[PDB]
Amino acid sequence: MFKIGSVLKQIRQELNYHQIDLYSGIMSKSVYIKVEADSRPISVEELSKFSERLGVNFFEILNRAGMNTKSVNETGKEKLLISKIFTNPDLFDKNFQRIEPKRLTSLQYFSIYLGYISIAHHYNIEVPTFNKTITSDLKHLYDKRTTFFGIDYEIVSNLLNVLPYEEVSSIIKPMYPIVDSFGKDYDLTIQTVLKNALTISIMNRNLKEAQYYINQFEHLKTIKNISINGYYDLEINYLKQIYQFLTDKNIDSYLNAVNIINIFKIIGKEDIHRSLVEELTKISAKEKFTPPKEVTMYYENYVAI
Amino acid sequence: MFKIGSVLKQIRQELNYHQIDLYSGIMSKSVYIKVEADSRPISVEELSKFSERLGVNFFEILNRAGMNTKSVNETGKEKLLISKIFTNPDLFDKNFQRIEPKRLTSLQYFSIYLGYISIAHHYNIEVPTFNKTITSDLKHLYDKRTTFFGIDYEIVSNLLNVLPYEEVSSIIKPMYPIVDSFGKDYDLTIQTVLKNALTISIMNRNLKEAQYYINQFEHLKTIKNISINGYYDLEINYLKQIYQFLTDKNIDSYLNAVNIINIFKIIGKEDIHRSLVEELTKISAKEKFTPPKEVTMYYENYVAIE
Amino acid sequence: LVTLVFV
Amino acid sequence: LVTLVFV
Repeated sequence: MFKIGSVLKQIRQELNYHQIDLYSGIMSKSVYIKVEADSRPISVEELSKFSERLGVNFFEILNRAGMNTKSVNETGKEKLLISKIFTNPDLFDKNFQRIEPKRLTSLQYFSIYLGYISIAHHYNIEVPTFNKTITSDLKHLYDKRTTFFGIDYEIVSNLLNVLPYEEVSSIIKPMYPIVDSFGKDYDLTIQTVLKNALTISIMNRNLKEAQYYINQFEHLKTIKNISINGYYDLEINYLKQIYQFLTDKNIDSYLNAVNIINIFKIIGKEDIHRSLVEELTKISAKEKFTPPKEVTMYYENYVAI
Repeated sequence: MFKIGSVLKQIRQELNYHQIDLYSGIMSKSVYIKVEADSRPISVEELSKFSERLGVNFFEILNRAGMNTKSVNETGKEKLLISKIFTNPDLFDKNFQRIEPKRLTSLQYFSIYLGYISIAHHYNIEVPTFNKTITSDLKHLYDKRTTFFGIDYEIVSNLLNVLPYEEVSSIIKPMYPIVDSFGKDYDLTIQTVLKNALTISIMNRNLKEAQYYINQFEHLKTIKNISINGYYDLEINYLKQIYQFLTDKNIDSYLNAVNIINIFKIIGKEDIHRSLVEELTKISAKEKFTPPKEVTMYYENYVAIE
Repeated sequence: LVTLVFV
Repeated sequence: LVTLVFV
């Protein structure tokens, strides 16, 4: 697979450590040369130990080795491709026909599938198969689920953008509250579901649902290790402020919402700011949620298209 | 010491996948049972493949297995402990005497060492050994370095809080600019160095240094995959606004700085907001950088001490 | 806003 | 601010 070995040698030399400093107490100098030469598979238990010898982060070592996924992996490339087609809709047809049939092969592929549906909806491209499959697809995927993983929250997050809330609603509830963190990418997706839900809720004026989500996000702040997304904290708080405004009816709440939206512009987040403004406009006019013209996404950052 | 096997079975069953769905083309049904039973070490190359079979994130699987850093790992516990001693200084003495001697054992321990020095400085606790070793320590650690890792930026980040900028200055320059991302934890520390440096720069009124750092952070935004810290983006921009005010002298720039600092309060970041305010006060009065009473830290989140 | 996530 | 990082 990836050359975890070359990386190990790289780090060891850079830090001026001798081979005897790593394998001493872990393995024979003979086999170690094989691991480092990338001719012998290395076990997680071993890499972990070398990681402590070197003093360099374990996950960083994996990243340096190529775990810098999202591209090195089959499904990873498909996800980055989604961003491409969003800018070149002419590439939909061919690619969709490829993904669509393998949408239930894995939770990863399903999320990719939902990403395409969003492109089709945004470019008014026809996708008859969708409306005639989702319900069954969802049934098939979650009917007998117990515990949920990051990819699940990702799926539900992207599902909220292509399916009426009333339908996704029941799939969300079982996934919360959250009790523990399982990586930053996991913390990212679980926060996205709440952010997207809270938006649709406040938009359609479902103030009871909105409160639920505002509380779920607040709950995450009590779970040390979750690591909250700064940008989301700002966006979610602005929705929290609009929520209050719609209830306790105090111009202050509204002004705060505007102030928050403005800060996005002051810090260079032009694209996300423009989208936010477009959103405040619709809420002020009591418009229900409808896929906008501004499509926001989140890979390694909060961006627009 | 990591049940990667039990986790694999857990995920497989939850998703209703049969053993034949995972090992088919990877290994014999015989040994697979051993891996899953956590009786046979699993290689990264294999786990990666199973990770694709399952459809669940590879790093998430490791996390579920116990890779949730700070879990044992030895040095991890030492770092979490630093936060505790900051709240219970009576526990300094004993622990420091333990870490101090093994500060050069690994880059991890050195960063822990610097964390302690910060506690001693904050509680005016004496640490004579420090001033008589840092120079040598730094020489020993970076004199012949070429490439830097996350832990290095972490070290330099914590080093800026216990040593005059003039001394740390030289160690920073070679570490930038950044050209590629190597994980979120790496992106976190590389941003912290710039944030800390930009603060000390603007505070001591070293406007040329300040611009350098403002540009280095801006450069990171051009490197897709870096994943910038929202909170840092806010804080760094406020400093960027104070920078402008000190040069192009426009009340607007200052008002923006205030507006940004206020947003921290409006979103519940009370602790970090209080610290920010304390800082603006010092900047408005042309006070040089001096360890405040408000000590901010960053583990999995941006927090304050008390 | 309703954002699309991809990890 | 000058923050202490610990990964």
